[PDB]
Amino acid sequence: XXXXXXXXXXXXXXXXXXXXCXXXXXXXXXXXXXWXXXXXXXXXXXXXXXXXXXXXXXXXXXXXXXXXXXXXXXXXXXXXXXXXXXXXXXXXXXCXXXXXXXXXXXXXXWXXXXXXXXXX
Amino acid sequence: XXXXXXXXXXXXXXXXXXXXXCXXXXXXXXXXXXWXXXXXXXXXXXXXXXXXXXXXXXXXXXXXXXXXXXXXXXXXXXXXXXXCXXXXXXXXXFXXXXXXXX
Amino acid sequence: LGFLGAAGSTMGAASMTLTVDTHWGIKQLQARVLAVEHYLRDQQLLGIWGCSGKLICTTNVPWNSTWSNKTLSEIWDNMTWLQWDKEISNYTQIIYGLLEESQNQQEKNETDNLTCD
Amino acid sequence: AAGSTMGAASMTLTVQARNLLSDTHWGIKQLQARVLAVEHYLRDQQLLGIWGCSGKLICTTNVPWNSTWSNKTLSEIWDNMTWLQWDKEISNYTQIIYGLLEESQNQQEKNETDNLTCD
Amino acid sequence: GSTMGAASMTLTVQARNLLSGDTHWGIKQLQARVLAVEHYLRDQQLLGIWGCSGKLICTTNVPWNSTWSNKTLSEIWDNMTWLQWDKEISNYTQIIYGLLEESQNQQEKNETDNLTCD
Amino acid sequence: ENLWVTVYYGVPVWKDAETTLFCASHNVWATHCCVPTDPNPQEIVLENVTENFNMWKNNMVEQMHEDIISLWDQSLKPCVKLTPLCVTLNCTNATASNSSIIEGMKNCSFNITTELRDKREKKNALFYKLDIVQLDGNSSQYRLINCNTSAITQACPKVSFEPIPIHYCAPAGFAILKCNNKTFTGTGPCNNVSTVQCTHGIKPVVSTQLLLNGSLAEGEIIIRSENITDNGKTILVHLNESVKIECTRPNNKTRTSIRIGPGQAFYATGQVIGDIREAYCNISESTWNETLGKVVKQLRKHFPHKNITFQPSSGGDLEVTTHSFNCGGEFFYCNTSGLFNSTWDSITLPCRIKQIINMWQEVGRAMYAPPIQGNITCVSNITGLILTRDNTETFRPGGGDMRDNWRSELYKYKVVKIEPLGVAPTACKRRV
Amino acid sequence: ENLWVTVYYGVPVWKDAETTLFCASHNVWATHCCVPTDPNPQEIVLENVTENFNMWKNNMVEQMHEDIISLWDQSLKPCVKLTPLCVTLNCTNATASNSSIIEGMKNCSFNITTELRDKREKKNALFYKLDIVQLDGNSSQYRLINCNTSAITQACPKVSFEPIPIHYCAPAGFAILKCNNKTFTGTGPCNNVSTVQCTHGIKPVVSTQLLLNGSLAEGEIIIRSENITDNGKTILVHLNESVKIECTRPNNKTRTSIRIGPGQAFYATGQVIGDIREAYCNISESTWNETLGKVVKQLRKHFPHKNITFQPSSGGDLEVTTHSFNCGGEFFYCNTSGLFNSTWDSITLPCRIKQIINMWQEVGRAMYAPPIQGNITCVSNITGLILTRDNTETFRPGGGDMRDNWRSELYKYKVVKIEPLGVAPTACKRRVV
Amino acid sequence: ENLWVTVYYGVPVWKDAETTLFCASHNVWATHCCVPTDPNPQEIVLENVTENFNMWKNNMVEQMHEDIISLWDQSLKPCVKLTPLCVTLNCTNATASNSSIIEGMKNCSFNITTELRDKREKKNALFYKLDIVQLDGNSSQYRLINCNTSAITQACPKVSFEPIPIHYCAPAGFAILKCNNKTFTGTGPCNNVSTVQCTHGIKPVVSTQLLLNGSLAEGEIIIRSENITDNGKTILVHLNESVKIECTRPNNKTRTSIRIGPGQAFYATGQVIGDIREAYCNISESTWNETLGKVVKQLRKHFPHKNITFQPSSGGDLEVTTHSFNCGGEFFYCNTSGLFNSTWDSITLPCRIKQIINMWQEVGRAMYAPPIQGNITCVSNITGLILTRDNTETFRPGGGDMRDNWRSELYKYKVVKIEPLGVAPTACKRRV
Ligand SMILES: *[C@@H]1O[C@H](CO)[C@@H](O[C@@H]2O[C@H](CO)[C@@H](O[C@@H]3O[C@H](CO)[C@@H](O)[C@H](O)[C@H]3NC(C)=O)[C@H](O)[C@H]2NC(C)=O)[C@H](O)[C@H]1NC(C)=O
Ligand SMILES: *[C@@H]1O[C@H](CO)[C@@H](O[C@@H]2O[C@H](CO)[C@@H](O[C@@H]3O[C@H](CO)[C@@H](O)[C@H](O)[C@H]3NC(C)=O)[C@H](O)[C@H]2NC(C)=O)[C@H](O)[C@H]1NC(C)=O
Ligand SMILES: *[C@@H]1O[C@H](CO)[C@@H](O)[C@H](O)[C@H]1NC(C)=O
Ligand SMILES: *[C@@H]1O[C@H](CO)[C@@H](O)[C@H](O)[C@H]1NC(C)=O
Ligand SMILES: *[C@@H]1O[C@H](CO)[C@@H](O)[C@H](O)[C@H]1NC(C)=O
Ligand SMILES: *[C@@H]1O[C@H](CO)[C@@H](O)[C@H](O)[C@H]1NC(C)=O
Ligand SMILES: *[C@@H]1O[C@H](CO)[C@@H](O)[C@H](O)[C@H]1NC(C)=O
Ligand SMILES: *[C@@H]1O[C@H](CO)[C@@H](O)[C@H](O)[C@H]1NC(C)=O
Repeated sequence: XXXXXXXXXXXXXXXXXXXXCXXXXXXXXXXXXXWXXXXXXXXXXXXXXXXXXXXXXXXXXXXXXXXXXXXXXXXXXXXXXXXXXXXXXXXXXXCXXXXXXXXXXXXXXWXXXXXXXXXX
Repeated sequence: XXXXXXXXXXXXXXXXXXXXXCXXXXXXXXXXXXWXXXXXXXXXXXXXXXXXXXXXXXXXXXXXXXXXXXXXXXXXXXXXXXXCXXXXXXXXXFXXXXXXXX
Repeated sequence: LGFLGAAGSTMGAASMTLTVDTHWGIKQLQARVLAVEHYLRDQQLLGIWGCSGKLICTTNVPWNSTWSNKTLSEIWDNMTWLQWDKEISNYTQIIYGLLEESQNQQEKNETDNLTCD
Repeated sequence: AAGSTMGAASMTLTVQARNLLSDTHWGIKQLQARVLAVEHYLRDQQLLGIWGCSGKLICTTNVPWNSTWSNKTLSEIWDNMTWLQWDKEISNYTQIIYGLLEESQNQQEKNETDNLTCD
Repeated sequence: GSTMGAASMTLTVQARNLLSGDTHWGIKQLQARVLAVEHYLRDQQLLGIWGCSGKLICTTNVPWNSTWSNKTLSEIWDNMTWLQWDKEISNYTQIIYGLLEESQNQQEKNETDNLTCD
Repeated sequence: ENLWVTVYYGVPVWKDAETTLFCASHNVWATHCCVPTDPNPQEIVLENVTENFNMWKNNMVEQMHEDIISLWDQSLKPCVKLTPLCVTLNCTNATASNSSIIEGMKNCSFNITTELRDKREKKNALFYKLDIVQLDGNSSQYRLINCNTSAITQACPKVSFEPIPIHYCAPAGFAILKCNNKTFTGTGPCNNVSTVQCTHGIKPVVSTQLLLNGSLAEGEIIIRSENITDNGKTILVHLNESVKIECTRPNNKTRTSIRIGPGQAFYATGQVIGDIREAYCNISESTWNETLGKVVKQLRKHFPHKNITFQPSSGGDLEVTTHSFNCGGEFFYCNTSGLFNSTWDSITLPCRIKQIINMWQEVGRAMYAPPIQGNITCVSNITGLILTRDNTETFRPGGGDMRDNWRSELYKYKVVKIEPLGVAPTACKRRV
Repeated sequence: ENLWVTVYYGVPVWKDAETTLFCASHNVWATHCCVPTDPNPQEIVLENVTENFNMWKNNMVEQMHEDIISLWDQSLKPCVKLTPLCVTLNCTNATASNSSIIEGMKNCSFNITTELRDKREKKNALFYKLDIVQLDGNSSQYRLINCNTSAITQACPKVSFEPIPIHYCAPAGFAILKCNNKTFTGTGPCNNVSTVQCTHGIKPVVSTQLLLNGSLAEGEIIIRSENITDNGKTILVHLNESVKIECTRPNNKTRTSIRIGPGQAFYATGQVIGDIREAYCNISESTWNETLGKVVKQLRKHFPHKNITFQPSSGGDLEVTTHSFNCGGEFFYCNTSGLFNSTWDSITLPCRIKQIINMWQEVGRAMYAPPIQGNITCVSNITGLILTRDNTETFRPGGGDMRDNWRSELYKYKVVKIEPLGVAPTACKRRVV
Repeated sequence: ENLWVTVYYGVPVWKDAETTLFCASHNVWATHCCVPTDPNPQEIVLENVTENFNMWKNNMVEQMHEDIISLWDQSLKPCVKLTPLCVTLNCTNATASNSSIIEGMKNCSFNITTELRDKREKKNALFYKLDIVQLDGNSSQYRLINCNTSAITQACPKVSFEPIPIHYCAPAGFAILKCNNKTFTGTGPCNNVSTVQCTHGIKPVVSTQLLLNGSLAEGEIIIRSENITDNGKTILVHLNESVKIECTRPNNKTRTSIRIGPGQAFYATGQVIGDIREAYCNISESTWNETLGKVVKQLRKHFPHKNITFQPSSGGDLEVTTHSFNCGGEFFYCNTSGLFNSTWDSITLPCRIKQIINMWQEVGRAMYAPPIQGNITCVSNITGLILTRDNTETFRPGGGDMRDNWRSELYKYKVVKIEPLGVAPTACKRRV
């Protein structure tokens, strides 16, 4: 029923950074986890996903090499470590509940989100 | 397709508005299209469970590739971006933009 | 997931969580005794079926279409364990009886005087 | 089952196992009855464990049979005698055989312990 | 304990003895009998989760940590008594037991993921 | 042969045993024996099983005996004590339906403490002569018969003691074997045995001479004794046909009360309206003679010279010389000498009534039976007789210490302990 | 063939069940519920489940009720009997400085047995009118009110009956499901369910007309009834804000002591020094009006007519006509007619005091509450009301059998048995070597 | 890699534990401790095993005490309460032989309720003045002392409290370790330890200043204390040789019977005839002096300055100023001052008899000891002394709170819990 993105780790272009997210008021395991981010002056789009009910994961082609996704289900937490930030990577990354414990995913809810600098 | 979102279909004069427009191969592929919306400088909230479900503030529908979200007239409260997205083979299709006003 | 965390999950998904003051004196003894009896009853039954120590027992008793005529792609993916238990609440004691007969037949065959082990 | 013959009655070993488990004056009498049933169940299971049989209905072992106990062929006792009759024919001896079963298992456990055959 | 830290070859006597070889009095006697049963079962349950059901000795897949002894095998076996040994490692009992539980869980996750059929 | 020991578990064998049995069923019996019965009880026939049953050594009787006595004590315990009545009573002849012609009753007046401890009140009640003992010669001063030994407890007319069938059930690990031989005499082997978990349900009916409301023999009349030759033994005659008996007290009693403490009250007898014959029992004619006809015919198999004589009980306390029974809560003591009086449309026996009851075999645990208002009629079935024996043979309507009433049905049942382990040789050795 | 039976153990299945819960947490409950609770209890959210709850058929209420009764009797059992204290009492008007002032009490004297059984002494004590009756006529001779029905046991003045939080915990093999729906009305499906081993801490507070020191509703005021349109059912009103009731006894009570046997001391009131008010309660008027108006707003969703009125309770004894509570160990019976007399800074409720308490409906026992020295004040939270109902809709501050007092806390919990063993088909046959 | 965890079961280790031990063997001790003991228990000697024992903290002592208090109280429940006797007593000097010459005895008359609740009778009884308190100033009226605090229960006329050897036995999972060091002082490591199932048979003998009928020390006289230096601790002296003590009451007592209820009676002392000494004890003079000198020799090992004296108990009531014991059915209190009076042929110790016994110092309870008829002699063995120490060291006799009387027998036993599981490193890793 609640989630919050960790403050984004600001970084220079092509530098490493890592995202983290906390879950609350939920099992934070039955539901799948997902990340999406809005670039400045743009709608958000999926960057990565984690099969939180399992150890499987998937990523958008755009960040297939640049970003990780994982669900620390044991800690009611999730993360998305990243490297080689695109200069155009200063997007606000939101956490989302993709639900689909059994079937039929959708982004059911979003965290407030945070953007890392992609320049310094 | 980036939901073929209209740049500003949800942008309207007070008390009346057009349905937000959407179109995608992903919407045609499965009935897994849905709407989400956000106030300026805010995270999105689901606007619909599906293009054809839980359309509580205003009605919504889909027709294979095509999809739309009816406007709640043009209540000031309706002045939020109206993004369209749909499940894909991996991840989902997302609207590039969805400007709104009321 | 924790205890009963998988209760709302499908049967398939849930398979991964199987590893998870005189009157007073009388009441406390009754509670202790029952806890022991329930423990031992499950162990005796798994023992009789010949798979004690396992969370998943593979048996040699065929499934009867009478008990359920649904296929695996429906049972494991389109149902929860609570729903399944209701579906086969009837015949549960039959399945259990057949499992007991099978294990006893197996152990007997194994000690046969002509073809032992 | 008690009315049949050994080896035929062997096909009913499970039904004979599953029926072994389940005002302060009355409350104590009933708790004593429940506790005693548990003690007896566990005593038999522990003993099967000690002999090296454990959670099985039928176990072979490493203790030979001889005439001292009973000079019968398998054809005479199996299918031509009731378990009740057998229990009477080999009454006595039971405590000797039980002692031998334990000793045999102690040696078997010792053989594995001494051999140190591991990964 | 009764001797050196050498393994004893007689283990079954200790085990068989566990199962047993004025209203308030009756309650106290039932409590004593019930507890003897509970203690018996707790040891059996603990062995079961380590994959030791039915055995008087188990080789496991948990390595011994140097922080639990800082001694080699020759400094323990036939050097110490069982009571001395038990005292020396009394601060690691829960650690070792936890590791044994985890090792068995991994072994059981395997097998489950790779069941053998007909 | 090259045979090896094979260990078996779940072997269908047993050993004789005595264990704790439990019951299955405002009534005391229902309250204690609170456990429900199996709506569809099972019975398994054990073909080719021979088992030795011995009713005279059957400990199910002892367990029944102890549970019944224990239940009565627990039931009576949380009730009114009558200690306050151990005062001198001023007893004179009671008025009957007309004038002072009623025998067996006295009108007793006394000074008893009221709810308040600082006041005494003059109260009175009618009492039966059998419950009252005179304090001195030539005197109106009397006391209750119990005050010499113990205080007594009133039975609360809140709880019914009416017998219902009680099913005795074995615990897990145990079973009850039942004898299905219609001519079984109580001590030999039964060649037709079945196994049950619970007994058929025995009504805990209490009587001293004639056994009432039991099950009739499936076969002919069976004479059962531990030793028929030995005089110092009870002979139980189990009838195959019942004899109907009707018992009554055609007099409307008044139930009134005396307060003795804070919610404590004694139930006293007031004026009684009706006859003065008190109680009596009707046994059908040419029914009793026929029944005895059949019984003697069977006794002659042990006593072939005939000369069989039936005499009244030779003597002793009222409780052993009369036929005692509980009729709707009232305790009757019927003469019976009109039945047991012969050498080779109805007959009635006079009956007396008592309120202070020395239960079972012990004086000092006595109960006070409150009066029952209005009149009473009981109907019951005589299902068996208890005889004792003394160039002729004499039988008496003697009796035992309750155990013999229960060991009338618990003769078909035996408790055995299941013993799941055993060994036998096979041709296969264990291998690694 | 295909589709072979496989057995699974550890399966997340449960069934409705009834078991014995254990109690965990000089105090009577602290002594009895000696079992500690988990210092860090967990709650497990069950995602995507729905469960059926029914607070009116919840056996946890019945079980807690029976445990409370057993403890009450166990606690009082090993104490002084007042059975010898039952003689004609010679009573006159109680006084206070300068006049025939104590309108609620009598000066009673009596002849009671002393150290020897052949001697009596004249002793006297103050008694409340509510606990004493006349023996006859218009005489001065009196009896204690219950010394005609049952013995009165004096409570031991060392035992504390102050409610402390109690947690009820399931035994192994059982679990308690909890409903976390903020607007749940006590019956029907709940779509946000979690599993716990122990309940929250519930204080076993005894009261009648008003519910004191309970939990507040998560959402708005909830009206709960087995059948709200049924005039034969009790309506519980669960408030989301407390009222705050302050109540006192502005008197310094002085005790005397009478030996009534070989080691048995009877405690009795000697003198009373104080204001001439037996007792009273302080309720904010504005708070009460706001609270009641909010309750009516919710009642109007079931009874959408402008015909609701609140009336005082119907006739009966002071179990059902008054607001009863235990404050400082003293027993108060307060008149709430000033709270429940309406049509749709503070109000004082006058209160009376009793010492002989027939707590619960079973007249077979009675307790004598020994006098408490000095004065008593307390503050309690009104967390709910108990209403009964019966052209117009009249509500009254009626009440139940004190099960209602516990139902109001236990309504969100259900007990289930865990059934970890079960079977299903699979495409795998046992391989026997 | 090497060094792997191996699990073992049956490892011979244990932990100190506090558990409930069971008791095993008309007599209360025999009735309760119905469980028989092993006639041939073994002592399993543990080679090279050192165990720390502590007599002063031994939980077995507390268990024995609780069992004794509980049994004692339970045995008195089903018997007459003497509450009805708490009436004013009119007392004079009792007579026997040559008139009013019986010191210590009073002839008291009183009004007692008889069997009927509406009648009172005047009865006489003979009492010891030790149990009676004068009422209302220096007058002729008296009271039984218990009536001031509690009701007194009469000891049951058919119940024997005679001590029998009692064995304490471990429950399964537990064992008792026994210290076999002949010079063990009660605390610290014992280097010769054996394991047993049951303790030896210890009689539950009750006494104060002198410990009677225990086991004698194996070695020389042992002085045992929690802290020898501390004057606040009890010093137990365990002798290696016994001293014979012969206690007698050369008087022929007869009793009467006063019924005080429906089946209850008091059993008041009637009359006394005989040698009016009211009991004394005979202890040999040379035996005592040698015994005490040997004790002093051992005390000098703790008190090397050789300046020791023995003085009589300093004060308090008879339970602490005298030697008390139960001889047959009578409770004796002896002066002992004839023994504990010295600085470093027989001695007669005068004694007195009481009937009101504040057993175990319960206060809220008391027992009445019925008189035993005829004359009595008891011969006991003094096996130990209880001393309290306080330039010259002063030792005075005086007992403890009863626990000290059982520590002297239980000092060598300890209860431990068996813990079969443990781990150790090995070279082996588990095979697949
Ligand atoms: C279904 O039931 C759940 C309980 O089983 C509810 O979960 C609770 O939600 C609360 C928020 O709504 C959480 O409070 C927050 O907890 C975090 C730490 O976990 C704190 O940092 C926050 O400050 C605190 N919030 C506030 C305002 O202080 C509870 O912790 C959480 N409980 C559990 C067991 O997780 C679900 O909300 C409920 N869902 C629905 C739809 O009703
Ligand atoms: C050995 O004991 C057995 C009991 O343990 C006896 O078996 C009983 O025989 C009865 C007939 O004599 C059966 O009654 C019939 O039951 C059927 C249903 O099973 C009903 O439809 C019939 O109406 C009923 N017959 C009548 C006249 O009412 C009993 O059911 C049967 N009991 C059991 C448990 O099988 C054996 O007969 C007896 N052997 C000998 C030689 O006496
Ligand atoms: C009893 O013996 C007969 C052969 O005489 C056999 O057919 C029958 O099956 C046996 N009964 C049982 C229970 O085995
Ligand atoms: C008993 O005596 C009382 C005396 O008042 C009298 O009223 C009552 O009628 C008498 N009863 C009988 C049956 O004689
Ligand atoms: C008790 O008696 C005294 C006698 O002086 C009197 O002053 C007091 O008021 C009396 N109190 C009661 C309660 O009767
Ligand atoms: C005392 O006795 C009765 C007992 O039921 C009680 O109801 C009543 O109130 C009291 N007596 C009267 C009539 O006042
Ligand atoms: C007590 O006094 C009475 C007086 O009648 C006398 O008969 C009795 O013998 C005396 N008893 C004793 C022990 O002095
Ligand atoms: C004392 O009592 C004994 C009891 O056996 C009796 O033999 C003896 O004669 C009595 N002595 C006197 C003086 O009566």
